[PDB]
Amino acid sequence: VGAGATAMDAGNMIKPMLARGELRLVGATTLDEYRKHIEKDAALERRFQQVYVGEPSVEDTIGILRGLKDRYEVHHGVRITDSALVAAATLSDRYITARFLPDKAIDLVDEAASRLRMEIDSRPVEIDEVERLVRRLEIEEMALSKEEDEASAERLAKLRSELADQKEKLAELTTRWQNEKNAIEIVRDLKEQLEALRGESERAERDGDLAKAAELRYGRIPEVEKKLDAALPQKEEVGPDDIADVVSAWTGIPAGRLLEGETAKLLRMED
Amino acid sequence: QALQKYSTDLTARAREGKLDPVIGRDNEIRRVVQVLSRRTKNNPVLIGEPGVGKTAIVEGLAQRIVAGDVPESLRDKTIVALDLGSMVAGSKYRGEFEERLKAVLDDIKNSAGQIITFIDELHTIVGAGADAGNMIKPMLARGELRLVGATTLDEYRKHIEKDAALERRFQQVYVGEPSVEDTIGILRGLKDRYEVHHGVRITDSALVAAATLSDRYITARFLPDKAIDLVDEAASRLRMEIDSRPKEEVGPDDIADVVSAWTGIPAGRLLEGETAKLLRMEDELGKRVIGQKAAVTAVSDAVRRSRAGVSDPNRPTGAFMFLGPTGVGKTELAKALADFLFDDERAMVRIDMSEYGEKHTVARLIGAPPGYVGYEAGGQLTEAVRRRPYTVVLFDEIEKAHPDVFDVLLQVLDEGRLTDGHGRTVDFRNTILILTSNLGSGGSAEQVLAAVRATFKPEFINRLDDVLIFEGLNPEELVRIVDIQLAQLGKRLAQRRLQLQVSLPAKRWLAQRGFDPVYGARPLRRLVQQAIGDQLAKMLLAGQVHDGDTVPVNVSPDADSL
Amino acid sequence: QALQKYSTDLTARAREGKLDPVIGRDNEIRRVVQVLSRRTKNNPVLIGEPGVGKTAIVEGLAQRIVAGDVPESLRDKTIVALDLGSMVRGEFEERLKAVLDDIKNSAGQIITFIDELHTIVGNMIKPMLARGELRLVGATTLDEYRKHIEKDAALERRFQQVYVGEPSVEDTIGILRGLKDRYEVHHGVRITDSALVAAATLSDRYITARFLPDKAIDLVDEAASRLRMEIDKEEVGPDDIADVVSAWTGIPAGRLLEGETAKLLRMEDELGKRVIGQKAAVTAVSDAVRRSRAGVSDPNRPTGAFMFLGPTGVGKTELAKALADFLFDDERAMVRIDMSEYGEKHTVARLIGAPPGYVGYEAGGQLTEAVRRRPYTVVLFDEIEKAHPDVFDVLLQVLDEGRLTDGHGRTVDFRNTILILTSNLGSGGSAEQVLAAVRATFKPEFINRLDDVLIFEGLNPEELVRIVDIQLAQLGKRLAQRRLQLQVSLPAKRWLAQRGFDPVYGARPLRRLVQQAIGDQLAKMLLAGQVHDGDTVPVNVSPDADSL
Amino acid sequence: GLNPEELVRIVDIQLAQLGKRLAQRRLQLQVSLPAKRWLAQRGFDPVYGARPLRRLVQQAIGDQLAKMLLAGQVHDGDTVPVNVSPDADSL
Ligand SMILES: Nc1ncnc2c1ncn2[C@@H]1O[C@H](COP(=O)(O)OP(=O)(O)OP(O)(O)=S)[C@@H](O)[C@H]1O
Ligand SMILES: Nc1ncnc2c1ncn2[C@@H]1O[C@H](COP(=O)(O)OP(=O)(O)OP(O)(O)=S)[C@@H](O)[C@H]1O
Ligand SMILES: Nc1ncnc2c1ncn2[C@@H]1O[C@H](COP(=O)(O)OP(=O)(O)OP(O)(O)=S)[C@@H](O)[C@H]1O
Ligand SMILES: Nc1ncnc2c1ncn2[C@@H]1O[C@H](COP(=O)(O)OP(=O)(O)O)[C@@H](O)[C@H]1O
Repeated sequence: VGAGATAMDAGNMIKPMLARGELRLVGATTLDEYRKHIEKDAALERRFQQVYVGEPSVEDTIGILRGLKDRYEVHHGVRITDSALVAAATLSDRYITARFLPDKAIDLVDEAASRLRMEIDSRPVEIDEVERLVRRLEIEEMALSKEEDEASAERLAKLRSELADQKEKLAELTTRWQNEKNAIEIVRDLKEQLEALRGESERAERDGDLAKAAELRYGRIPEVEKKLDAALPQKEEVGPDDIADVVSAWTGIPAGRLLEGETAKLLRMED
Repeated sequence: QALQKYSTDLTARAREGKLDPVIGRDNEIRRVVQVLSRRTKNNPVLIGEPGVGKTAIVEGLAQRIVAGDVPESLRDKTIVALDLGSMVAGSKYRGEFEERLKAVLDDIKNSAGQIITFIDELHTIVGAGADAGNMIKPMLARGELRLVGATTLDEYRKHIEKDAALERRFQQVYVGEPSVEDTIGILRGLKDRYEVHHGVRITDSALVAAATLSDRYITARFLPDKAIDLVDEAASRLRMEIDSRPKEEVGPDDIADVVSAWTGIPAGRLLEGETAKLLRMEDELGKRVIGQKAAVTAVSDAVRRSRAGVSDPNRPTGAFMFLGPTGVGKTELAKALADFLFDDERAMVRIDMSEYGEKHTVARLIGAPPGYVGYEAGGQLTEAVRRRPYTVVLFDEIEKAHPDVFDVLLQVLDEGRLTDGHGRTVDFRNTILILTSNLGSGGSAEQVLAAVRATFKPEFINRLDDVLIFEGLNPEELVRIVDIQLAQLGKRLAQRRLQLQVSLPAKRWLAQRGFDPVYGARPLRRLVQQAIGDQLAKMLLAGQVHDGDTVPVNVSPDADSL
Repeated sequence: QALQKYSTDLTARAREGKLDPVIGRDNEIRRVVQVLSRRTKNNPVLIGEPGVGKTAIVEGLAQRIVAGDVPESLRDKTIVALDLGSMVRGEFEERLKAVLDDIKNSAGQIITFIDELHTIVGNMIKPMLARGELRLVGATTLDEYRKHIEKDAALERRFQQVYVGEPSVEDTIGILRGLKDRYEVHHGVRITDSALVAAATLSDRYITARFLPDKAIDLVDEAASRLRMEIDKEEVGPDDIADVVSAWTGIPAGRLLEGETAKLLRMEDELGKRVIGQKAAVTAVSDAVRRSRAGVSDPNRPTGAFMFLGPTGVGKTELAKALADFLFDDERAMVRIDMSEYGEKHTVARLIGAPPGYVGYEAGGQLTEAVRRRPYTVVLFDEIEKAHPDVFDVLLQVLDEGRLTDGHGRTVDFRNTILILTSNLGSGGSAEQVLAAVRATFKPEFINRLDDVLIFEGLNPEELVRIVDIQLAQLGKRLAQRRLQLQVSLPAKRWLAQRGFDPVYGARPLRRLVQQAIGDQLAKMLLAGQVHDGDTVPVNVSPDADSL
Repeated sequence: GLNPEELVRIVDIQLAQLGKRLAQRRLQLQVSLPAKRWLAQRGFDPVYGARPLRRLVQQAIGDQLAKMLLAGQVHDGDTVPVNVSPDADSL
């Protein structure tokens, strides 16, 4: 509208060419400004046809995501599960009641993938924060100790307790992480072994070794597969709960899955 | 040479060590990073009430980048402090700000995605128009520039949320204020900077006392800087006391000295002299109120508890309601109290409940709702108490206002809360509410303690403290009452040099006439006036009296004479 | 030093002494140098009325600098002023950029100084300021600062206020007597402490527009210059300044003297110059006002609470109009509020206006909003007998404690006002039943706190000639545009009495009755001829009416 | 409403609050079961709920504690034990 002014002279030089259809001029503008700037100038608005674009539903947002679930999966070196897509397309409509559907859904998936890639970095979350906190309490107890005062006696006696009882949890989280990191050698090593068993069944059938054919098909190979299954799990691709963690960190409504840290608190709420 | 005269380098500034050592807030830095590392629409905006450290997070991110503690795709990005005050400033022509903005954008997008940008107070981005701060909107929603921002709640809502199609390209990071423990941590972290600036020393007890007082007495600003300002103020005052004046470190009571030097609250640890005055209270208050030994002890004990350190910090400093016969000294006791702990009789806030016999007249002490005549003016009582948060509220003769005004005090008491028109909140936590009455009128203590019950409600009588009953005027002590009145009169006779020689029989006849059993000592000041002041006025402008003469009085058989 | 053409220095010219020493106000300097020595929220701002010494304090600090007494942190740091009326649409921001860049590349702590910066603040100095390289010391007034630095600022978090209200009489006297020799060589006449103190007190009391430290110097220098020009008396004195104050305000040098004895002794016919007869009432009221300001009555009471009633048209109001004229120097001061609409129970809230948010709130009450401004009025109360017996409670509260409460929440003060409760009771009784009716109708104890309750004595059938005579002396001024004089004749003048009294509204019509007659009966002669500006215009009493 | 058996725990809670508020001046109390049950025995008049108990705690402990505290002899640190008497309770 106001291309160059000083008294209207510019911005309507294309008003003559529009009518004869010389130029085609496809354009897209928001809805609460088409009646704030253009509609005020109904001499020019007349040359425009409107194509109302309604917001899609969850069923179509799921499809949009399923199609777009490659660019992010590539830009970040991670993988994405379809459960994440569905859970995002549902929670983004249930909770974030301020924006519209095709976008507030994609944002959750994108942030989840970004966080996951940031965790394949040196250390995962919930341990880096504890070690930073331990270093803080250390640098604090070191400089509060040299207090030629008396009011610092009972104030420092608890800081030692807190430092020790957070360092304990640091060491425990460290040990559990080392366990879970050393667990992905066997489960997979067996396969490194299970693949060897598949080569063995190949060669059993090469040599006419029927006796080994089934011993590998119904014995060794499936037995190794069953060994991996052993106990059903109670971190290389996003899941339908990192979405919940993002929707909890933003619009601080808590919507996780009660990750065993507080279910005792809920069952204790009365007392 | 485009973003060289419209921008500095915050990263190089942090490399030169000239920034402050942020302490804590790892959650928000991690959130800002995992937002700034997205694929499209990567622009976080730090939101939160003003003063809580919305820039400190950005300096923290800069320091972390310089130190090298960030993920793989965030190293060596050199965040830039952009500014628009020096782009829209000098331009008087058509299309001149556009060339500068386009030069800046072009210089950004020529280099690779390693010029992460930072506009502070970006509520100054919607103007510049006359089609400005709007051409910059295609680049935003494609991940070309990063544009870390920082804006207050109010300015955000007022300036951006009116432009929805632009607010979409942003992400909010609610930076809530920290608690007392985190504040103590931050203060202990920053201690050394001030300890070096001012050549003094600062004690950890002083830091703790600052972080605790700045939360209980200044309830209009926010913590992470509301606390630091006190430490700075006290360090500066100690420096000035050291210099220019021919046991050199701040203490945990200098902070109380500051936080009492403004806001008027006497918060402290009972420095000397003050304790002598408090111990010497019942008698020091007796020189203005004779009798009522039961009441003075109660108010004195209230003040004693409140200032000694044993009293619920969230409830008023007392909510007494004393009532009794007419003309006994209730309002006068309240005024004498206010004169005791202020030495300013006109520094209390008395409201006359005798006016509020009408229902709707309550609006004077509350305000009016949004959309009505007097809205931006506020409420009388709330305005008077929002400043001077140490007064002595009074409710003269609260028996007239029909039983609806009793439903505002009902929650003024027991919490010290009140909400005016604008939706604000005020604190009555360190005032002394006092509300007289005249129930009874002759009846015994068990005939007036029925009037109280049948007039008010249980939910009300349960709120306020002891219901003091006032005795009747003893027929003897009126001599001392007349003594007080003559002392006040002599004090009025000080511009001249007159004195009085009041005789004992004159004083006796005075205390004898004008104390009728139904109205107490009320018809005494007017009698003193009409029997001394006017008689002297007719006797001074017409000679025969001059300043210096120790005027005596007589007990002539008729009305009193000189 | 590249663009130092919109900036003046304070330490350079201090190295010569072209400034004035600022003895006094040594607290403010310490406060300022303390604020400027912090780490955050430095660079204070001086807040006070105009011509109070804002520039005086900063110059005193500059001189203490050039001498050297402050902490060595602030030592060896100069100051530079700025004038904004030289910068000012556009290019003001360009020159702002130039000067700010100059300060920035100066690479030091060269303090600035920006007078009345409420025209500057905007967003161009905050990125410069929240970095710690420049130090600006500004100044403005209180309400103005409350305007430009509170609504559109968001910057008040980096500005520290400093208050300088006003010096007192004793202080500006010291200021004057310090700043005396400079003029004794500029003109050079002589100076007297009597003249100095007279200037101070008289300016403070009567020049109620400007303020003290510059107001006193203005008058002193003006009188000195006038007495140097007069040689076209080698000293200045109290009269030598009272003459100037009289020439300035309009009030002559006479009344500008002792205001107790020579005033309370003027309660004589100076009233009777406007009122006629009723000398008893004038004497009673004069005694009441004399004894009231003695200095022994209680400090919370109206300056007078008397009432007068009886026959109308005798000049009941005229007494009050002359009374306010003599005391408060104006007859457009009394405020008449009729007690007629106040015959209903609810309408008593009209003269206050109770709630915020109801019909009458912004207009305020009839009584208070006309008293809280001009707290020197003389309130009148017509037909006090018809007012409902609830306003009398308000009146009680007035004349039992000199304060009242409006609806806005304010407190109005009544300790130096005068109440007057007119009426019309006593139509049949002379002095016997009028007092009984006044006792019975009103509450007989409310009357006790009143002063004398005098009744105006009727007009003598002879003593209408005096009122009509003042009337004629007045109307003689009417046709001063053509200098046509007028005639007098006892038959004609007394002819007005028996035909203009009409004893139900005194001499209400006695102005119009005669003015329309004489004026519009001669107005045709004044266009045809028959008169010129020496003619007595002899008007006579024709057989029936007043022709010429 | 409340039962006299339920006010004992309320007394415990009020005393915990008062001790936590006193820990700012590094004091604490040692209350004997005589006084602990005496206070609840003064939780009378089952019409005003449980606020009378709070005003009682104030009137019976806080005034005397302040009176001692600002008159020396109770210098910061050492704890004071409260012990019941025939009618009131002394420190
Ligand atoms: N976590 C923190 N670590 C160190 N200093 C902090 C921290 N939080 C706040 N501060 C200090 O507290 C003050 C806060 O100032 P800023 O955060 O710069 O103001 P702001 O947060 O931008 O608020 P506005 O909107 O600009 S008024 C500064 O002195 C900071 O150094
Ligand atoms: N013990 C006392 N000491 C000093 N003055 C007293 C005492 N008892 C009464 N008076 C005087 O009695 C007069 C009335 O006191 P007020 O307190 O103002 O009346 P009041 O208590 O408000 O009674 P009501 O119900 O409001 S009329 C004042 O002049 C007091 O000085
Ligand atoms: N304590 C003082 N010592 C010496 N001179 C003073 C003192 N106070 C005031 N003055 C003189 O009174 C004059 C006051 O004028 P200004 O300094 O312009 O006033 P201001 O404080 O700047 O406020 P404005 O702008 O005039 S309303 C100065 O010229 C001083 O010479
Ligand atoms: N005593 C008087 N002295 C001078 N003028 C008087 C006197 N009595 C009456 N008047 C004249 O009467 C006019 C109107 O009388 P006024 O007092 O206004 O009426 P009312 O007394 O009924 O209120 C005055 O303007 C004045 O001209």
